Amino acid sequence: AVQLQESGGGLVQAGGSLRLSCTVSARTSSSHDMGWFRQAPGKEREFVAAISWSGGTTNYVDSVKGRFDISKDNAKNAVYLQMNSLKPEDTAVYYCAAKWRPLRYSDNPSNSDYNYWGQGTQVTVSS
Repeated sequence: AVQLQESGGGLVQAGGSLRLSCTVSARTSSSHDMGWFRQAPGKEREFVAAISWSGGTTNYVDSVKGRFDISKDNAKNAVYLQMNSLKPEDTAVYYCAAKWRPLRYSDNPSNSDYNYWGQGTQVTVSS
């Protein structure tokens, strides 16, 4: 199993920024995709962004392209979501997640059917 724990979060004025971090169990192998998902109360969970833990290829949900940036630091077992240009629509509980992936040619990370989940962190965007 891979364990994950979010840090960062809180309240930010619209237009502002916030970074989320996700700490990853230290002996996690390279054969994974890391991702961020979010869920607002009343709504279904939705994919936000993902990064291949081995190759660094990224993918984003359309509504955050150009605003959020996902990155990783394998040496520190960390994943990050830099949230810029925050909009009221972005208010949600954000979850770190990981998915085991076999070796392959295409490095493009998955956006669904993740295996391992953090406990979530609330991000609230005001005005």
